[PDB]
Amino acid sequence: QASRNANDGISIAQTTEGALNEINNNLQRVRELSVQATNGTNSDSDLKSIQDEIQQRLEEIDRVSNQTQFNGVKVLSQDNQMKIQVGANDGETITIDLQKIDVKSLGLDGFNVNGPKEATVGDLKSSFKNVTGYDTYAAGADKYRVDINSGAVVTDAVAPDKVYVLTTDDNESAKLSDLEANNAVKGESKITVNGAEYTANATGDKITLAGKTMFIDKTASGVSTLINEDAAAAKKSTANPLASIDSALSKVDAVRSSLGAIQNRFDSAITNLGNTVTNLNSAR
Amino acid sequence: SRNANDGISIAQTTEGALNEINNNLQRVRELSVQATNGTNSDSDLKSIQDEIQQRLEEIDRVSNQTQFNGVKVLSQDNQMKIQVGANDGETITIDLQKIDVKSLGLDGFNVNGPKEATVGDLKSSFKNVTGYDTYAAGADKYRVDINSGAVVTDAVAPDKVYVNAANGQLTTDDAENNTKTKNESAKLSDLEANNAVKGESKITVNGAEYTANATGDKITLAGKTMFIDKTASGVSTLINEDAAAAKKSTANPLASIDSALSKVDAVRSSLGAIQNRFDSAITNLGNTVTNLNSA
Amino acid sequence: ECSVIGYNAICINRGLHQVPELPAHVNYVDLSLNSIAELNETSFSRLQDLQFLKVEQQTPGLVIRNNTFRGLSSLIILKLDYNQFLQLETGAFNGLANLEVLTLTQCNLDGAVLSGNFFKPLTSLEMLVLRDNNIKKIQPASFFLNMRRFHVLDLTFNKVKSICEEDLLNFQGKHFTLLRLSSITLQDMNEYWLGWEKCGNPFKNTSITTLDLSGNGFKESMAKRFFDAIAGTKIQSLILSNSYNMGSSFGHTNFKDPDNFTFKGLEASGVKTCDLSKSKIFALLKSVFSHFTDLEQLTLAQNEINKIDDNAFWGLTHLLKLNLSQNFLGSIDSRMFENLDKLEVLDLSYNHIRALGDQSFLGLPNLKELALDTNQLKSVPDGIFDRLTSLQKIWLHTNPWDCSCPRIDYLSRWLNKNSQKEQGSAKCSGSGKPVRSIICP
Amino acid sequence: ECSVIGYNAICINRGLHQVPELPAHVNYVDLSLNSIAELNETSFSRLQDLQFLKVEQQTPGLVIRNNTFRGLSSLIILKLDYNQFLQLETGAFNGLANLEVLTLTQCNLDGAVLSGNFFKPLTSLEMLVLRDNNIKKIQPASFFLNMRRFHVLDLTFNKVKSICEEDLLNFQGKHFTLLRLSSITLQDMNEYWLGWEKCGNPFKNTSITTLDLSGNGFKESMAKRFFDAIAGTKIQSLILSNSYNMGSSFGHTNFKDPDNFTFKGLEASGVKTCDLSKSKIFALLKSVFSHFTDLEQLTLAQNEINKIDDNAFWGLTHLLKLNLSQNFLGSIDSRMFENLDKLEVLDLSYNHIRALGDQSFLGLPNLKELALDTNQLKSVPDGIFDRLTSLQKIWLHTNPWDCSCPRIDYLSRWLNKNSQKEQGSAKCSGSGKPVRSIICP
Ligand SMILES: *[C@@H]1O[C@H](CO)[C@@H](O[C@@H]2O[C@H](CO)[C@@H](O)[C@H](O)[C@H]2NC(C)=O)[C@H](O)[C@H]1NC(C)=O
Ligand SMILES: *[C@@H]1O[C@H](CO)[C@@H](O[C@@H]2O[C@H](CO)[C@@H](O)[C@H](O)[C@H]2NC(C)=O)[C@H](O)[C@H]1NC(C)=O
Ligand SMILES: *[C@@H]1O[C@H](CO)[C@@H](O[C@@H]2O[C@H](CO)[C@@H](O)[C@H](O)[C@H]2NC(C)=O)[C@H](O)[C@H]1NC(C)=O
Ligand SMILES: *[C@@H]1O[C@H](CO)[C@@H](O[C@@H]2O[C@H](CO)[C@@H](O)[C@H](O)[C@H]2NC(C)=O)[C@H](O)[C@H]1NC(C)=O
Ligand SMILES: *[C@@H]1O[C@H](CO)[C@@H](O)[C@H](O)[C@H]1NC(C)=O
Ligand SMILES: *[C@@H]1O[C@H](CO)[C@@H](O)[C@H](O)[C@H]1NC(C)=O
Ligand SMILES: *[C@@H]1O[C@H](CO)[C@@H](O)[C@H](O)[C@H]1NC(C)=O
Repeated sequence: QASRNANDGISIAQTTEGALNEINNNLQRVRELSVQATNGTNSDSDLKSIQDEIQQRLEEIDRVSNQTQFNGVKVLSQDNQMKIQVGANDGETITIDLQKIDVKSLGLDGFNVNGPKEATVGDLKSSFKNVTGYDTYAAGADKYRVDINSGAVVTDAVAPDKVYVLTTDDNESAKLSDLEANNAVKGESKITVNGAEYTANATGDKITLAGKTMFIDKTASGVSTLINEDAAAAKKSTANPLASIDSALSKVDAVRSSLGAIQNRFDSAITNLGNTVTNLNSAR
Repeated sequence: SRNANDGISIAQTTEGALNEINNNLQRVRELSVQATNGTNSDSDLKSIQDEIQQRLEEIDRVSNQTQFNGVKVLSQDNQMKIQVGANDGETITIDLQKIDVKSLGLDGFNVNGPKEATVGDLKSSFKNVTGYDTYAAGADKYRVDINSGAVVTDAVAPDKVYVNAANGQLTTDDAENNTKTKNESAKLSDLEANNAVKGESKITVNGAEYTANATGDKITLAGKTMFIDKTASGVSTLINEDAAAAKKSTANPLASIDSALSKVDAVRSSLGAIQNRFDSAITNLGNTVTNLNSA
Repeated sequence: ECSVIGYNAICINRGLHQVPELPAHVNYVDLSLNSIAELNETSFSRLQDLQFLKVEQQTPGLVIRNNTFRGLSSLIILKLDYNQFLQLETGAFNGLANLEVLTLTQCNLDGAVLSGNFFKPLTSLEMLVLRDNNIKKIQPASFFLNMRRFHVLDLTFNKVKSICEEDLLNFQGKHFTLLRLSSITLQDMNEYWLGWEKCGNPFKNTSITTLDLSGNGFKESMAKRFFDAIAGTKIQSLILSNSYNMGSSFGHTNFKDPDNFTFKGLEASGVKTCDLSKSKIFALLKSVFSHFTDLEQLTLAQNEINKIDDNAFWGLTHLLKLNLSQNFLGSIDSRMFENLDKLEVLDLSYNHIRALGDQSFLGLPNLKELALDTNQLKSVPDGIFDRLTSLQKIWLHTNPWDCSCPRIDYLSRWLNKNSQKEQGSAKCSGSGKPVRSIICP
Repeated sequence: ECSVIGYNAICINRGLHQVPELPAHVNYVDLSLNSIAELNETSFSRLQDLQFLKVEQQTPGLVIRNNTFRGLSSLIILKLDYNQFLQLETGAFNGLANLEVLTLTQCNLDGAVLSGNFFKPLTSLEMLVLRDNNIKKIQPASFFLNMRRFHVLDLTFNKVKSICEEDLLNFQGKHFTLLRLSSITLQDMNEYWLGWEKCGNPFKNTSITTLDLSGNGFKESMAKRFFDAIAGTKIQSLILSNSYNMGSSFGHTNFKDPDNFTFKGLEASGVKTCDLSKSKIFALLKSVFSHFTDLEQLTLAQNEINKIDDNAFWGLTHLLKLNLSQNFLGSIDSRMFENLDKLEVLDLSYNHIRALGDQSFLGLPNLKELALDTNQLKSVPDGIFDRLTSLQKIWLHTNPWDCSCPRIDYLSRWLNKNSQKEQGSAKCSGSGKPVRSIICP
């Protein structure tokens, strides 16, 4: 059982290699889908279609991981160091380094591209009708509001007063270019969506309701709605999707490389027993 | 009884194929009822039409492939004489008919053509939609802006319109004298209160003035009806009634399908009567009795 | 003219314009395909022992006058089919107290044939076939309540826009062995109909052995409302084949596949057999069959099934037989057949199955018969059939088996050890010789 | 320690830390799987007649010093694969003017190996294998212009973000019999890349017998731009198998199937063979192959093809061989194969074909080989094969043939008359005996 086991060592290595390639192609397709989700112009309906295809490809990965076997051995199901005895005299073992490779172990559980995202002000006006409110500004002690859409500048008061070119005194109407001329500092925005005042940081980056970070949930059929961090938690779309797939990709690639080195090892062990020469032509 | 048996096979072959066609037509009909009565996005109508197209193509394929011993039973109006009697007089004629998409009146049958534009549909499928409604209070003509709802006079240089502090009347005066109390800005409800009559709208869409009727359901450019069309990608565009007619959704889609349906059904009935004829001619030769149980 | 042999007078297609003189002992008469324009009291004077009478397909326009069959008290079967524009006087069936079977297929009859008194004399009627007429509304007259043996009605091919509670009032209390309402369309009974409330339960206080509703479309939303409307109706065997509107079909999402609510109205019906073949179903959704708790046989053959969701068969505790033949299944895994613990027969032939999962038949310990023929299997996983210890019959032929050793080892040994279970004979692709004959070293 | 038989020294896995004394007449030496840490000038002093040398997979870190192979002027093939972290001094290959083949698979080499002078001495080099390294950018040094016999390069498994005109400047003028750029990904070369203009034509003034671009995704929009970029390049044989991004796949419309523009850049390439298998293509759109006017062989095997639009093969005037095996075709009709008048070989095996149209093979007078095996055909229309007078081989087996008479008559008579044509043996479903053996009365 010297060249017999080495031959089995080869078959195991080929079975795993083929399965890894199926998985690698699925991951690379998932990657390209994700690149399309990010860089394409994509309706709400498009992102759902993309995710439906991603889910199916992730599911194809788990199936490959669960079904691929050679002689009882599920080559992608468990970290397993298979010792194959390659030499008659009992010292020659070559170890196949098998690794658990599935959706969970690749870090792709819940990987998605259509889930709720942190809300931006841009995203508020881009997905909701009747988005109203104002940015705030401050030139020292004096406090200003600037209405989004109209660009009118008013005093940041209880009952607010018109500002003119900076003076409240009746002189053309004040606008944002006069505010930055006064070295004014953009503060927090106040934005009402569907009749609820939300607060936004200077940069439109983060949006809060009583201190809770807000997410925009998107349905396939175009309608969007706002929800908190806690309710978004389990379903939010994946941060750094490309990095997640690339991580999975290099994990799959490292097993693939190793297999290549182990097959070369087996090939040599077989040629060493047979005393086999490759021929100049056969080498070409 | 050999030819009468072939007569039966031809009739069964045609009946089977007609049933396939009938089921497809009925499915097309239900798709159409969904297109008309469902709440259907532009994208939904296209999906429905893609399915209708595939069913119409399944009809033509059945029409083209179905055959018994060389004979393409749905391809041509053909009166097949089958000789049912030894002595040469007994012929029974199968009345075969050309049945395919073209002959059923369904060429170009579609459900995703462009629809007449409406005010509602404009402000639902375009941006930067400006314009106003016109009201008439006897002699005086008014404009009610949309989005702001502001009430102005229908003139070249339009005056702002206010509401009389005592009477409730419409006026161009800022205020009223005393013995000045400000007049509030006029609103739609003030025209309604004052018995004004809704006239035609002037709706500007992507920089082009369109005239809408009082009810807002008929839109015209230079006295021609406007239809809104959408690209595959989903960009709304406004077209005229003549460039619309080519790509029109089929008028009376239900009646078109029912026509097809009754044409398919008439051949089906005829076949049933002709198979009963063949059945009797075979039993007449064999001298066969049906048994009470077997009945 | 007629051929009289034994008790039978065959008078088919003899150019008769009247009923001929026949020997008075005949008990069977066939007068089909003649030119009898009118039947009346004098027509069948002679023929007392007559049990079976057919007067089918006369020249168009046949008139049947009052008392035509009077004195024919032995008549059991009367066939009057294909008489185009049949005219019945209202006492046309006088004297037929003993008649069991009446057929009037394609006679251009309208609904008045049921609502009028034409069938009032037929107190012993068992079986009434009214196929392919112009009955638009099914409205049995009140005398139907007194027809204690009436149990078969065939209305196939009539264009019936709706069937409602008030229509069928006079069938309440009846048990039907067969109620055949096939290809009637029920076109009005859709999801946009304003009539559902007033329609109530058409089968109130009625029970049915076989309810044939094949060829009626049964869009999912129609099926749900129609089965909601007839909730509680005892039905032993339900036939919904050619529900051409039911499935979403392969490639489209305009219509919905049936889901866990679609058949809720059949909760309490006691359904033992259900036929849903040829209905364009593409996905078996979770719990779609969950209300069929008495179901023993289910055919889903010749649909477009490509996808079976987890728990698609939840609730089918009594299911003995599942037919998935002629569908579009590409592979099988263990989740597909969960909850089918009592299953005895599974037909998966004529799919496109390219792979079986490791544990495909895990939740089928009582399987007796397994059909996997006519698919596209190159191989099975080792041990796939080991847990099937009640297996009696397996079909594996017409698949491209790869007889490479060792890939083929388990199957070839298995087939050799279990040779009396194999139906037909699986062949190696390439050599074409039996899988069972391969011996791997 | 080594086994010397004939002219061959097998010194595999012998615990060698240096090159052993070998008989000086050996022309073939294999020193793989030893612990030689370092090769230098004294290593191969003895071995003049040496033609073939393998020193694969030493313990990690093998150092090759300047002038290691100097004096080995008969050396034709040098294999140094799987030396992890291989360290080559820059004159490591001095003396190898006669070397034809060098392999350095999986040696952790970066692009410096091509841009440095490591290969300068290799004036006779024909074949260079650099698979599975860390070459990120293909940048051959200028001396490559003087390598007149260099015609094979294999770069499989290097992650190459892009290949551009300026990268490959020093291969301009070269004719490659084989350029294997398989599984390099070319990840940057997508439709959102700002790099296309500057990228120019990587194959400018270069021609190729076999261009292997398999395993690289080739989304439709990438394919279009890549082939736009390389427009004009003479390519005899194009390999795009495992373009896992190319087709839309069955069930989805996120990605596009290739269309009439996808392969326009190959207008003037003279392509004779094109492999597009395993690329998830679902529909063959009209004129998709229209620019392949010289095409002789086309494989679309193992795609997801379910739909072939009219004129899908328009412009394939020279096409001799079409492979549609392992796809999802459900039926065939005459429109599918229009414009294939020269076709000699059509492989439709391993689909899901349930029906052949009346005239499926009408526009295929020259067909010599026809494969319909492993489908799901119950029958064929009468006369289906009659116009196929050039037919030499037909495959019909592993289909559920219905041997009913007379349905089977034409096929059984045809098979019996043409038995030398049939490859394998079509069987009756049911009986399992040969179709050719049925005689219909
Ligand atoms: C029609 O309704 C009657 C009355 O409710 C049913 O008869 C009863 O059936 C129950 C069993 O469910 C018996 O326990 C009662 O004894 C029956 N009532 C009478 C008055 O006998 C009847 O079976 C229903 N008919 C059909 C066909 O469903
Ligand atoms: C599953 O259903 C299929 C399709 O309905 C059955 O095949 C039919 O069976 C009837 C009755 O024996 C035959 O007359 C038909 O010719 C068959 N149709 C076809 C298309 O073959 C099949 O028998 C069922 N499977 C089982 C195990 O009962
Ligand atoms: C690369 O470029 C040169 C010069 O443009 C090509 O040589 C020419 O080839 C044509 C045939 O198309 C001849 O008619 C000219 O006489 C050639 N010019 C010279 C200077 O020889 C050359 O063959 C090209 N090489 C490749 C591989 O495409
Ligand atoms: C059509 O292509 C298929 C798929 O590539 C060919 O089948 C393969 O042929 C290779 C090379 O001989 C074999 O090593 C593979 O095992 C085959 N693959 C499968 C999945 O069977 C097929 O031969 C081609 N058809 C023709 C007529 O050449
Ligand atoms: C019966 O039928 C014959 C038609 O041949 C007719 O002459 C006769 O008047 C009919 N008798 C009655 C009572 O209607
Ligand atoms: C036939 O019989 C009914 C029932 O007695 C009677 O009322 C009717 O008018 C009769 N019709 C004719 C045409 O004699
Ligand atoms: C090897 O050869 C080159 C050319 O003579 C020389 O310049 C280089 O640095 C040498 N390397 C060593 C390590 O001596």
